[PDB]
Amino acid sequence: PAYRILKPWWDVFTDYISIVMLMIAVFGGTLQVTQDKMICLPCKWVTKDSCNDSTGPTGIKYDLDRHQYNYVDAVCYENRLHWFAKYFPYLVLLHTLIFLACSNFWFKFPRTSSKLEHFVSILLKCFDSPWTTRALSDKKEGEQAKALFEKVKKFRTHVEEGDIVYRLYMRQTIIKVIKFALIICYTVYYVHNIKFDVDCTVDIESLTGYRTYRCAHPLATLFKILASFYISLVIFYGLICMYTLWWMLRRSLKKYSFESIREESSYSDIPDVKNDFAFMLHLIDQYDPLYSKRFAVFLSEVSENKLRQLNLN
Amino acid sequence: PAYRILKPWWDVFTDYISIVMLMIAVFGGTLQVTQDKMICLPCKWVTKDSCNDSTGPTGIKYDLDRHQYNYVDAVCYENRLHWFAKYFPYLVLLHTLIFLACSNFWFKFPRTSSKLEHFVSILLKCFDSPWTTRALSDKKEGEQAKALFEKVKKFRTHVEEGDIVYRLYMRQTIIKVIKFALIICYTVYYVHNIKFDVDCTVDIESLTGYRTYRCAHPLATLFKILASFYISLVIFYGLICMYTLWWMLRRSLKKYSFESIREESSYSDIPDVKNDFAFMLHLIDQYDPLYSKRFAVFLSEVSENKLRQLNLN
Amino acid sequence: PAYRILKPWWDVFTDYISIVMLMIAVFGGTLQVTQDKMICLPCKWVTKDSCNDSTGPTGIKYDLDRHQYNYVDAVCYENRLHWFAKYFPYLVLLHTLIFLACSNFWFKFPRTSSKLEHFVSILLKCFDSPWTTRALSDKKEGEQAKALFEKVKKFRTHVEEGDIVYRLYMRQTIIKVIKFALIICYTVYYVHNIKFDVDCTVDIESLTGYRTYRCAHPLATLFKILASFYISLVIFYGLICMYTLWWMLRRSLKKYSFESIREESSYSDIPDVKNDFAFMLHLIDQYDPLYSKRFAVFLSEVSENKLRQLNLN
Amino acid sequence: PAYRILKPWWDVFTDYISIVMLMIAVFGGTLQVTQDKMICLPCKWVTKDSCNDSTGPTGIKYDLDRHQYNYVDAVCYENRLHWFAKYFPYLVLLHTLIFLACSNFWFKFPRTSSKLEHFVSILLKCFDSPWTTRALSDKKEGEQAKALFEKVKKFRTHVEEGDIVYRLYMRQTIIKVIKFALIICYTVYYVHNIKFDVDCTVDIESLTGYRTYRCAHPLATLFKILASFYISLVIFYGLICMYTLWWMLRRSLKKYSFESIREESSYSDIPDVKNDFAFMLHLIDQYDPLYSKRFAVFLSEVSENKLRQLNLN
Amino acid sequence: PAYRILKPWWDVFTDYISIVMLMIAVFGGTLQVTQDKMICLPCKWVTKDSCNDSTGPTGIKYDLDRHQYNYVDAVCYENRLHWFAKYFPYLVLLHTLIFLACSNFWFKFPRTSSKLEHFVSILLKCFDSPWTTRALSDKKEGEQAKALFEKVKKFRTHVEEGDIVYRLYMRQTIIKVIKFALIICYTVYYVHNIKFDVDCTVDIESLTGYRTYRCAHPLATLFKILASFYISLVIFYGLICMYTLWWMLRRSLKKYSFESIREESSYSDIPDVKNDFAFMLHLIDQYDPLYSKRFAVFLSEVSENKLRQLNLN
Amino acid sequence: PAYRILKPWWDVFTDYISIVMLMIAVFGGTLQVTQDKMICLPCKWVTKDSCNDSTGPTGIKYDLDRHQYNYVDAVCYENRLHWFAKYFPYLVLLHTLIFLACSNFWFKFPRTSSKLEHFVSILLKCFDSPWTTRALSDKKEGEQAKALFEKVKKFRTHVEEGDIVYRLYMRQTIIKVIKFALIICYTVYYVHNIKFDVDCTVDIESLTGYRTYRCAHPLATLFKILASFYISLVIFYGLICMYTLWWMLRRSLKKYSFESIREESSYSDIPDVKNDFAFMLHLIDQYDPLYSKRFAVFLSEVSENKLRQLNLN
Ligand SMILES: CCCC[C@@]1(C2CCCC2)Cc2cc(OCCCCCCC(=O)O)c(Cl)c(Cl)c2C1=O
Repeated sequence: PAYRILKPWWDVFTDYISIVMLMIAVFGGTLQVTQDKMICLPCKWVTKDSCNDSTGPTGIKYDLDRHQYNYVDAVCYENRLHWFAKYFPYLVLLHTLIFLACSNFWFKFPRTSSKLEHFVSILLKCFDSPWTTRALSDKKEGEQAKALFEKVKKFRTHVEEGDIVYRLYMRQTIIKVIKFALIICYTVYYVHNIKFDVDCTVDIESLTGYRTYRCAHPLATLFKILASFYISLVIFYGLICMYTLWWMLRRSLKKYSFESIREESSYSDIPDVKNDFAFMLHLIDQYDPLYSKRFAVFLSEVSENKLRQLNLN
Repeated sequence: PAYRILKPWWDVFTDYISIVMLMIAVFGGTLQVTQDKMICLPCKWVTKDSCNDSTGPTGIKYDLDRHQYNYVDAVCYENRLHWFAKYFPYLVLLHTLIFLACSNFWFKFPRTSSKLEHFVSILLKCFDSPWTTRALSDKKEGEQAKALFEKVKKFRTHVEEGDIVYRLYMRQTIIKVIKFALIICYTVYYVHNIKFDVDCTVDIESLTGYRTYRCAHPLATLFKILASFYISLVIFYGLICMYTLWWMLRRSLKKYSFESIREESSYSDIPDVKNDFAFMLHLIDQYDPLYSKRFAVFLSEVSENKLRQLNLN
Repeated sequence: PAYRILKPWWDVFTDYISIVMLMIAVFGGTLQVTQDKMICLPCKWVTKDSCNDSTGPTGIKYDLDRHQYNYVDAVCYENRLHWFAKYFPYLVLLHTLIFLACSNFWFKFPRTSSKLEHFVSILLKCFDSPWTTRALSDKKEGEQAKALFEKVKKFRTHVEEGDIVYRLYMRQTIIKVIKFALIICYTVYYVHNIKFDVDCTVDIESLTGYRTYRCAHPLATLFKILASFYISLVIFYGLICMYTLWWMLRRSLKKYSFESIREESSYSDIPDVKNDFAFMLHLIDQYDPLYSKRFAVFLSEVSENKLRQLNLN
Repeated sequence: PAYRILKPWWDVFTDYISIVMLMIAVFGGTLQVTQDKMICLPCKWVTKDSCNDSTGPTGIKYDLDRHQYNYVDAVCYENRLHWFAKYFPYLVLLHTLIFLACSNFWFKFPRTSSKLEHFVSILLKCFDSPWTTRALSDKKEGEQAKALFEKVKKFRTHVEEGDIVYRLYMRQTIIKVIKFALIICYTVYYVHNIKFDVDCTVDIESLTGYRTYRCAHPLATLFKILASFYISLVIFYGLICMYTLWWMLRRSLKKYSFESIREESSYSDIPDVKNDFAFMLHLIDQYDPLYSKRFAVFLSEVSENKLRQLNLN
Repeated sequence: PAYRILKPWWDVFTDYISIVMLMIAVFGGTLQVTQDKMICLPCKWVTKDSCNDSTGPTGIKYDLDRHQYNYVDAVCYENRLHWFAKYFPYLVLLHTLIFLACSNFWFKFPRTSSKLEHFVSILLKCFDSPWTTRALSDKKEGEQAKALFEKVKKFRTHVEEGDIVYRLYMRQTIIKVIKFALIICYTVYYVHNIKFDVDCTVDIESLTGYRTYRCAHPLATLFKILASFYISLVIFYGLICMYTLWWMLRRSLKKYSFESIREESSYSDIPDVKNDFAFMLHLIDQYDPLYSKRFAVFLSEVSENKLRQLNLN
Repeated sequence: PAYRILKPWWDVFTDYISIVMLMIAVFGGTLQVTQDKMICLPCKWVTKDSCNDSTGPTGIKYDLDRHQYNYVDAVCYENRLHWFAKYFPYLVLLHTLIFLACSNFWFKFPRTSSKLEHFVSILLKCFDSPWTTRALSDKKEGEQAKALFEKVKKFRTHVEEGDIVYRLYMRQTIIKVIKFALIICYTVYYVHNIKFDVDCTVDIESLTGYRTYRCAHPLATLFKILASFYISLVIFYGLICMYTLWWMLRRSLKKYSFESIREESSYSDIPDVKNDFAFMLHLIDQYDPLYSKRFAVFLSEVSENKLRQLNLN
């Protein structure tokens, strides 16, 4: 629904890179389903499995009908063609689905989804209160504010015991970084293996007569373009993931230094949050600090004290 | 709607695995209806009903036009090819539909659908009531709270007599486990029977002249890849099903023990729910214990006393 | 809308069986319009207008180019092939459409659709009314309660004189049963006429030279698979329809015995319903008896009294 | 908008017949675009521009390569095939579009759309008022009641001068019947020009060498099936239209006799609507008579007097 | 939204005609992408750039394989085929997109979209206020009415100074008329230059061996049908546009004649709107005069004085 | 949502040009993947690696089968065909995606998205309140009037510090202008390369026997048409971007003088906005100046004082 408030800028660029990855994966997949044939001809003069390259010119007659051209095309396409040419779109579709599942497992797991839903509910109610204006700058509104005070205190006593959300959000980015590393380790190593002019030697003499054939796989340049684009796009994804991993392993997100807002607002009775709530408060501060600024007045003892004083008067 | 509360975490992994099942099923189906052909050539020298493997090289002339090549391709495609190589996408699509119907029959059945809707409505209303904050730690909401109290008192007697929800959720998982057992029983046995080389001896000499042929089914490798992926993914599905069946036969879900709320909430008078409401309370406890914690205040005669002296005074 | 209460489980299983029959119909139709060809070859030796079946092997030369292969393919495909092999997907799509029309004509015909929507509206309002709590356990709410009383009395005086809903729901299921009988009557008789090998004798000697041909129909096995699947699915559909017809002609749904509820609710002055209102009373009791549970108090004259002296006092 | 209440039952069957017409039109269209081929062979021996039909058998060699077979297929497909075979899907699609435009121009025209919207709004407000039950069987309800009375007296004077809706819905049905007459006049006359066997005598000897050819249009049987289905289905359409035309020129919908409501409601003072409002009230009665019955209270002068008495006391 | 108020009847027929123009455009486009080929044969005997046209008959042998028929087909398709046969669907797609852009630039331009949105909002608020029923024929209603009065006066002071909507609607309709003139000027001139048979002479003897050719373009009849249909449809479009241009240049739409409603409402104090607002009131009068009747009381000085008297008393 | 008010007219024309660009890009892409063919023929009598062009006419025989023709087509399609003839649709799709990203990045970045949405929300709320018209021409209305005064003061204190929105929306246009310069710089330089006639000398005699081939790219004319259309569309896009860049560097949008509204309304105690607030207020003044004028009252301290006087009274 309105879960955009728990997404930083590095989780949106990820969400669009993982969309264009799906785009190129589907495009390569449908193109490989559509054509992906390889045209093969036999060499007459051959030495050490290499073609010898030895009035008016006339055509060379091989004396083959079409159907055993199709057979040798299928055989040399299956056997002597490197597998990375054949199944590259089906690899990258799997990789981008694993990336999407790893990105959205944090939302879809219920043990943290409930906590996130309750958190966004109480922050929406805290943001849509009128009495924070008086707290920062009638009896029914005061008791309504007291009800918000009690439910915010209940949330604070509830969620500050666990570590599951922070642990899950650590374990998502660490395996994203590992997957990026593995992708870069094999894909650029095998990307040279696709090319156009390819030989084959498939040992079928009893069916055609020739021993060695020279083939021409014609989608190779386009597949090379798509693979290079995929390499650059995965590089960008990995730089984003490495940056956010460094940020989260350096900035010590477990506790929130809340004193800076309270010093200027002169509300000294608001302490630091212990764990698993200060992390989400950091993450919404990464959206904007105004939401965390409006949350001080719903956890300050002087603020409940003026609330009950106004209710008594 | 708001039925996502009733679905545990293992019912979401299942619901996404059963989606990618249908994805690979429709992919195999569209590939098979698009091409699924096979190219056959005859062997001139026959030994043991096989191919004997017996100045420049020249082609071998069979003296066959294209159309009887098409005929022998069709005959060797039907008579000498295993049925698992042809109808595997339709088979896995059928099994995917069986799993989906098994998972949603417990919802669309009306006798349990009515009880589930009633249960989720009273949990939403009890979760939205503000009297829980006063009970754990104006008057007109007191009498509507009394109305909710009477509604819960009616519902508790109304659903105590049943067992249908627990029976259906037992039966659905046990037949899902049986379906897993059969699927892994036959698929891994028959998966070896698809291969790129197939020899056919279809006994048509009056139409072509040759007796034995030698073919090349070009999609065998891709179908083997899809089948192995399907087997591993079914293995994940069945591991989840065996885990949830073990949990059901282990934790004794028929009755509920309620003292873990009452001991720390200081409400000495609370009952223990008997059956078919205890199971649903377990099902929402798997989501979170907070909903069961806020449901305790609507079940105590001392809370009835608090409301009665509250709205009298 | 919210007419889904009026559908029992036997009218939801039917609704998915219709969907899956439409799915197999459109799949067979798109496959048949895609290829559905038939490869044909002539036989060089003829006995009883059929193929006689009479150093190394060599091919047989027929001396026919491609175009007069295609001509004889078309001629043998039209003149000497059973019509059930060609128009089976169109036939089953037509049957699925007429089953859907027989399902939804009851809901789209206005002279009963108006009665159904009025009925479901007043049952929703009567079930959601707050006076049922005190009925089963102020003053202006009493005025809306007696407005509900008067509109229920108006509905009872109006719709009881009809018979059209019961008449239509007779005449829909009975013709569904007749159509099942017809489908099972012809389909299992004509299903054995599809096969892979077919011999056409078409008497075209001035265009090719040969007289009798032999043909292969590669789609025969898959069409037989789909046909057997459709036969089994129709048998299950007709079992559902015969069960609901047996129940409906057994229990004699014209009048309701309302005496069961007043035995425990101690409201002896609640009468029986004559006709064409007890029908949907049964039809909503099949959903759940709670809606008829919370409807007795809105038609009884002692409840009229209880509201009347409540407003008086 | 809310125009579903304005459509009688004879415009419900029409709206689905017009959908199945469009679906068979688009099926024929995709057929005729996708393949719609013709296969042609020459006759060596001719007798008055007709084929004379004159050890082992051998083929007949025509000495024609494939591309001048394609040429003679093109020329014999255009010059010697009837136009009803080629453009029948486009004809039926055009007629379906004209039927839809004819049946919805009555709604899309603004000069009557405004009147229909105002009419359905005031009947919704007449149906929503609780004062009707009080009139048939405390002061603010009288205020909105008298507002509704005054706006009904405004509407009745506003819409009584026109004659536009009745005239347009004359013209709609009468041109629908006329188009029925034309369709059945020409389609069953031209349906016999589609046939599997077609003979062309084009006399292009300078490019092939032969004079006459004997062709085979392969989709003729399926096109004949579709055409016969279309004829029967548009016959059903025309019988529906003729029935509603006869109904509308029999029942004399210009004026509304309205005695049947006042005789059972005891309201001796009510008038008869003159024109152009009587027809629409007949139409909503044809939906159901309840809305026409409930409209008597907002026009009777004694009802106005009772409302004025309740507003004064 | 509900912006159908601001579109007259001549701007809805225009919209539907634009939709069917785009439909035939995309149909012709996908047809021309899918096949659009042409079959060409050489003429063995030539006289003045034309074919000389000179036991049993035998075929003519050209000794040309299929691929150099494909070459001559491509060459004679590019050079000696008229371009209007080639790019007519793309031309008509461009024309219908230009027509849609011209029809919606008036709405999407914000400098007029603001005025249209404010005008339609004010007219709807004037329609929905219940004080109009009192005005044409207790203090909160008067305050709401006087707030509406002052905002109507401020809106009148606002929009009377500009003149941009009328001028943009001028510049819209006049370019629509000029574009129609251009389309009809060139399309009927070039429509005669598509035909089935066409003679090409491309001077390639070093590759094929012949000089001139005879060709056949199989889509010519369908393209001519679509072109004639488009010309008739564009004629209808231009008749509609010239009619509305004549009406709008004849009625002098800048200033309103508001006397004919004040003389029957007996509100003698009402001013005539000068420009750019009276044109909008003319446009709403083209929908219905009821909105003009209800808008009279929200500008009358005696209506303001009656409201002041009601507020004071 | 409500961001359409806050987008000038030069971001709607751009937003439609950048969907026409995507439409022609996807059309070119699907055409190129569908056909991707070019027909090549060998030249016998050659000079300087070019085709020298050195009873009745007869065809020229090359003694080549079809599969060698396919091979030489593939080779001359890869090597001697320019890359701009092949990857132009993918290039223009990439440029379209870059333009769309530069269009929507200023929305999707959260650090400015928060400011933009908060600004548009408070503008909508200030436009919604009726007290503005009273100020520019019941104490509870003053209470939320003072609440909106306070939160507008908080907004003015908050957003006026930074410059990020102005910096981003300047950077986006300057890089769009740079991208325009690059595209126009290279596309018109490379557009001359595509043509129907292309020669190739690929040095493969061991496989065919010939050395030079003359070819024909049958889609070069349509690709040239699409390229010229794209160049014109790019030119119009760049003119729009040059206009908005000149507008930015000419109006000096950093501060906003507020003199006109205070001069016409005699509210002399109004301030001048410093930065990052004047920019967005300019950008909605481009929509209409009335939204800026209705915000004048809420910044006015004499309006604050007169509200204080009304609250005192
Ligand atoms: C007039 C003399 C005929 C002799 C010929 C030789 C070929 C080897 C032995 C003789 C030439 C030829 C061309 C054909 O079309 C071109 C090759 C296949 C493309 C079909 C398109 C598709 O892929 O659908 C076909 Cl089909 C045949 Cl059968 C034959 C022959 O028979």
